[PDB]
Amino acid sequence: KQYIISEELISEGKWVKLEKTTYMDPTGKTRTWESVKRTTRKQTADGVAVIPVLQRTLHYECIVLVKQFRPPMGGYCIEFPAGLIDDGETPEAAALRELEEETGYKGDIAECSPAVCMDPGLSNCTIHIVTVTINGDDAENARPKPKPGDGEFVEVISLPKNDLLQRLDALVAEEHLTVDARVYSYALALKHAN
Amino acid sequence: KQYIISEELISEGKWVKLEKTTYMDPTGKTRTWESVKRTTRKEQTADGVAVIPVLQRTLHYECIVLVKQFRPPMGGYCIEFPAGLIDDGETPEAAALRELEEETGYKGDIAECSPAVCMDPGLSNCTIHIVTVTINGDDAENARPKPKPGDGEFVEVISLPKNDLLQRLDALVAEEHLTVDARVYSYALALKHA
Ligand SMILES: CN1CCN(C(=O)c2ccc(F)c(F)c2)CC1
Ligand SMILES: [Cl-]
Ligand SMILES: [Mg+2]
Ligand SMILES: [Mg+2]
Ligand SMILES: [Mg+2]
Ligand SMILES: [Mg+2]
Repeated sequence: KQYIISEELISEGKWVKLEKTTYMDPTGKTRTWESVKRTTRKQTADGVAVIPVLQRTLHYECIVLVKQFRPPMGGYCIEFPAGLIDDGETPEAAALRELEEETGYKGDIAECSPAVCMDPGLSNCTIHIVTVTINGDDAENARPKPKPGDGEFVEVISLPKNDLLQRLDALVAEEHLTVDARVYSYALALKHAN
Repeated sequence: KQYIISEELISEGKWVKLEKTTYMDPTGKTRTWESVKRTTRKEQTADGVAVIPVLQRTLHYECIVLVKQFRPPMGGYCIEFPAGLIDDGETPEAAALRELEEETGYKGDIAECSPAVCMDPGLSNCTIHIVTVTINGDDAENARPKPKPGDGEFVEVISLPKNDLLQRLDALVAEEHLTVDARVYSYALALKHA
């Protein structure tokens, strides 16, 4: 029933554009929507976000997260390792690379989602969510070497998967940080699972 | 270390703006960022709510109630948690219960409400509260739930068993062009990993 008729550039930057989208509502009535897109896609998706499951024997399984200053938020956020996928990179390869860059950990692909939307009322940004395990007992992960590209400043925060939501709520309480919605949703479902 | 120096408007629409953000990096170097923000945020603790709605029904498996809508930014149909912006002076809990009723017909009961979490913090300042709500599907109020879609809202309801949520999402994705939301996919993934 519904579809795009046309778009109108409102404003284009180096990284992001605002369009005014004209679409046909299912009654036959034409309507407008202000939409954001990145200027960077070719690709399966804009980005990958990595769920990294750090597995060490005789230890709790942890989920590895990153803390970074996010200029649009004006503050520090707690997030899954993530970045944009390069021209000709697969989502998997991007995932392993971003994970190593942001955390120093070297991991193995467990599974890879289809492209999923980030905020579909506002943008067209999509990602692949990529579940990766990290054999934390392997010598290559003993003193993990985080290799940031230019301007990245990433703190690594590993939390136990069995108490993830309580641990995240504590950090928010004591630290004035914003947790990412996908991180919080995953933590919620860990508690909700039956 | 890091903080905002200035926020210069690039373009302001009726509902979304684009800003040039100048900030201080942790090396003491000034950098900039293109940031998206909504124009609708007042004193609300967040832009919006998303509802994790747990439909409970004696001798049924618990379902997660989802919605499918056309999303003009995406140019297609998306499957999401029920969600909407918080009205000025409305509480997040109130906004969740109202939005859930408008989009699905169901009258829920509040279970928990997250702090403000960031939607896509490399891109925008947008935040939500994620509100978990139980729906007593044995209550006669919830028997034949009628959506009250607002002007230009056209929402289909999709209830899926919690115990098979990821496989059922994968099946819906397999059989038609539609994108699953990242927060939904994240929650379904954690249901599997638990
Ligand atoms: C009230 N009508 C006007 C048209 N419409 C929008 O243009 C819109 C509102 C907020 C957004 F963030 C956005 F991206 C788009 C909403 C429905
Ligand atoms: Cl796993
Ligand atoms: Mg990143
Ligand atoms: Mg990176
Ligand atoms: Mg909505
Ligand atoms: Mg609504």
